[PDB]
Amino acid sequence: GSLHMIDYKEIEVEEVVGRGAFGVVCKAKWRAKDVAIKQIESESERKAFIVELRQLSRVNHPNIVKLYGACLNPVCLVMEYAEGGSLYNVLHGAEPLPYYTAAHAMSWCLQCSQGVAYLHSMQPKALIHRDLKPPNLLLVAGGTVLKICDFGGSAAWMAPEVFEGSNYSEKCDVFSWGIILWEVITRRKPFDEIGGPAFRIMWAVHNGTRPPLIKNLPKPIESLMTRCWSKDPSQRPSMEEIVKIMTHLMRYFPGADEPLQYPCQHSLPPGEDGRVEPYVDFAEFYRLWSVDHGE
Ligand SMILES: Nc1ncc(-c2cnn(C3CCNCC3)c2)c2cc(-c3cccc4ccsc34)oc12
Repeated sequence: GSLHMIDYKEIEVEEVVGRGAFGVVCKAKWRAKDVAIKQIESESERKAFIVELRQLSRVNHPNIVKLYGACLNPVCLVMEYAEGGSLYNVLHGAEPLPYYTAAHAMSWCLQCSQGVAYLHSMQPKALIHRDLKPPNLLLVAGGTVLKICDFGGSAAWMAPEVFEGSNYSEKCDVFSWGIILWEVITRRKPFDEIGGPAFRIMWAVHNGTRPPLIKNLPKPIESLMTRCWSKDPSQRPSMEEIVKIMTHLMRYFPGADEPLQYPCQHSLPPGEDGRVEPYVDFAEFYRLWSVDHGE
């Protein structure tokens, strides 16, 4: 239907907690709850907030941040406080990082595709994310439930047709999603080795460069991953196809519901040979798979 009204004086604003694509997001409280709000940096970016609100009023899905309300006091949005921060932090952030498992890796990606597919299926016209990357993916329920935010995006995750200002579509989000699958399995910043300014990744990716292949990555996941990387957007699978495939694969990745609670001391062997090592472990997957099939 449509969104709630929340005057700014009812909100109890606390510290900043991750600047978005254009605005700025902060921790806050509202009516005996924990809440996160975003406000305009300058008045010049008022236009986007009006476009954002009409979209977010329509969206309602478990893998998308639940908007509570808004106002035009200092004009702001009011969301659910994701206790676990962004996925980017979990993967690459502060000194003590959480241990996670292959089950978590796939669960997150599955949940992300469920959200993106909800947006792709939207009527009367589809919503393309464009800016799809871990800093925009948030985690709740002890790191178990993943949620998307910020619609309407560094080069590392951008599909190559977006660089060249060409007639892109929903398939660019699929490319991004492919990169994230590599990122969570390996726990590596994609194209970190290239470095330099953004245009050097864009050149590299535009010429064919993709992240390295992962050692002992099951073929089913490898082919899905590499198909999402297709230079040709039409050769990439729909997000609805990815949701189906991932769902099926989750049978061989039990224990996704276990909260993150174990510390992790990680060297992460930098020596990029031909391939790289996964951070997660696929032994349990091969085991369970072998039980269903032959090998
Ligand atoms: N709704 C949110 N709740 C909590 C956090 C959050 C992020 N970090 N932390 C804490 C977690 C506990 N430890 C300290 C950091 C909480 C965040 C971050 C964002 C966000 C980031 C980038 C773009 C956009 C666009 C709309 S919302 C949003 O939204 C958040």
